[PDB]
Amino acid sequence: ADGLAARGTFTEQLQAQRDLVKASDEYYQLADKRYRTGVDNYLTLLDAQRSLF
Amino acid sequence: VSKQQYADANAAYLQSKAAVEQARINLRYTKVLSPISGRIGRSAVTEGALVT
Repeated sequence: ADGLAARGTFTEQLQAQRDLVKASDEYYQLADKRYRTGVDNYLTLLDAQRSLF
Repeated sequence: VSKQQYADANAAYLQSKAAVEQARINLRYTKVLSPISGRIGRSAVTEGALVT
């Protein structure tokens, strides 16, 4: 019964984690575009790159 | 630092240099200069005369 509960929960918990990862990746991509246009410095690119992984 | 902040700092520097040139020309007006070379007459005003 504990195994069935873990099976019923982990597939949704990992989906939530994957959505979090892809949201952070879109954040990093927009920050990289904003860096290479020249608006921001390298520090607030590196912090978003850090938050990504 | 970003290129935008460098552009803003360079603009502020050029603007302050234009302001100090605007002050330098007003300092140059306080010692009046002969605009042409030639024979001068007598001075219609002396020391102590307030001019505007």
